[PDB]
Amino acid sequence: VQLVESGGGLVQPGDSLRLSCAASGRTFSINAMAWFRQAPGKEREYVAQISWTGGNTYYAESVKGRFTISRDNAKNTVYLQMISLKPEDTAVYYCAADSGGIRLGASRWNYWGQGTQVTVSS
Amino acid sequence: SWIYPTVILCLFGFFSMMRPSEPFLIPYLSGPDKQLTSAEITNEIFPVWTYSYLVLLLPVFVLTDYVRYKPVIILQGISFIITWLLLLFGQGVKTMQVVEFFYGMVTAAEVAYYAYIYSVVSPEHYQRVSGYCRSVTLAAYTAGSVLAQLLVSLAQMSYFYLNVISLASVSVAFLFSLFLPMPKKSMFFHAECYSSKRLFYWSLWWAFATAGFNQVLNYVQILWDYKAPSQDSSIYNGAVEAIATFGGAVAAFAVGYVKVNWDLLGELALVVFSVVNAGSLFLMHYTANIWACYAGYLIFKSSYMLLITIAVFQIAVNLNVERYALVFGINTFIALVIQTIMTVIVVDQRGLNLPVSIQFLVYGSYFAVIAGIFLMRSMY
Ligand SMILES: Cc1ncc(C[n+]2csc(CCO)c2C)c(N)n1
Repeated sequence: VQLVESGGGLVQPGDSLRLSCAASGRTFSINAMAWFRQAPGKEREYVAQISWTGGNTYYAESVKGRFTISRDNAKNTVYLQMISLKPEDTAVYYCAADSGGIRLGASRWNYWGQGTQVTVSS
Repeated sequence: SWIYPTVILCLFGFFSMMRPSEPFLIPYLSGPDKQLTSAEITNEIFPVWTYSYLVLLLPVFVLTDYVRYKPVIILQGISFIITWLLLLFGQGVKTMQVVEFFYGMVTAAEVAYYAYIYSVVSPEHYQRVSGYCRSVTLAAYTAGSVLAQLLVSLAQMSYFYLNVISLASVSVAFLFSLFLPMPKKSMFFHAECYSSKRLFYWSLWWAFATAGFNQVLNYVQILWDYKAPSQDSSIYNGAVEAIATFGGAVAAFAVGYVKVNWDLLGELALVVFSVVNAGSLFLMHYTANIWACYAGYLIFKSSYMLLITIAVFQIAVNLNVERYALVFGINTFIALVIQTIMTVIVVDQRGLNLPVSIQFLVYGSYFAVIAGIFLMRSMY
């Protein structure tokens, strides 16, 4: 799976954004896809999750209520919809596709995206 | 002559069950190590335990007797290592379903541990020795749980460095499990009773009550994590488990000390304490205060364990040592057939898929319906 992210840009506060993730290459087995985030001078932070077989979601406590994550299995993409943005959300977002199968490893999310730049300012 | 096999059988029992990270399992799972949604644990992973436990019960019960009781003990030792080797490094949601299956072998092979001593110890020192190999397990679990809430609070040991200690504990259990003497006579292979009124009625409650007790134990740490997330507030799941285990141990001993005829005051003592288990299961669900929810678990385990002792005492008053296994082997199976029926409908993903918030209103009502039918059945 070669996840490609796009849809980043600078938005004034209170302006939403939609970020896609064109998962492709081995999309037969992707049993999850959870966007992450890495603010400047910080570490990767959980932001959302969406199961592939079903539609079960689990957002981070802080971001819940404005961030909506929706699978699009037809085209493989995963959309994160964000509303009510503020200059504290300036960060870089990463996908994380849990491919599937029996595995031994350090992180559940096998494959990772490149990164899209979100810069909330005014 | 009876001290060598029992000393090494007790050492194996103590070390295998001295697993610090039994309580800190779901806080470990749904954390930064193997982050899994609570909907991926309460409806996809945990249910598999009762499915595999049910399947691998009769085949292991029959196997334990044909091949003498020890080879199965070693198999339980090996399944202990495989279960905690995947629980350490194995990551995903599918890898955890495999872990649950291998925990079915671990728990389903426990029949060969208690039944082994009968074939190698002289028949006079059977109840004396059986007590030694049964109290060590309780002392091991209580000692392990206290250590879990002693390193996580005072020593700051991450939840990962308890599966390493747990793995070492069970890994040393499969070092004494190779040294037990090999039995030379089994019970049935290598060596109608339900018509009694008491043995059937007293087995119906044992089968039904233990069916719900196993389910409550399984989906309880989710309730604690739901009422107070482990990443936001401190969780005392080790001290609570240690106190609850000690509370049950003393309660069971108390029933073995008082001398009251559990014939005229037996049914009443099982309806009354079954109501307490129903009353103390609504508390775990209706109370927002996390401390109250701990007490609900404390009373439930202590109260229930005071009934399995009465039921076991009443079942075994005339049966021989050669009849306990196939009278306590059916009940431990019929109890699982009930659990699988309940888990499929109430919890499983393909069933109702009820979350953990509303589940305990069913278990708390499950024990309030095992009271009306065993109190409205006494009609004149
Ligand atoms: C890996 C794994 N370990 C244990 C259980 C079952 N279980 C968990 S806690 C508990 C009682 C002690 O708190 C029992 C019986 C499972 N389903 N999966």
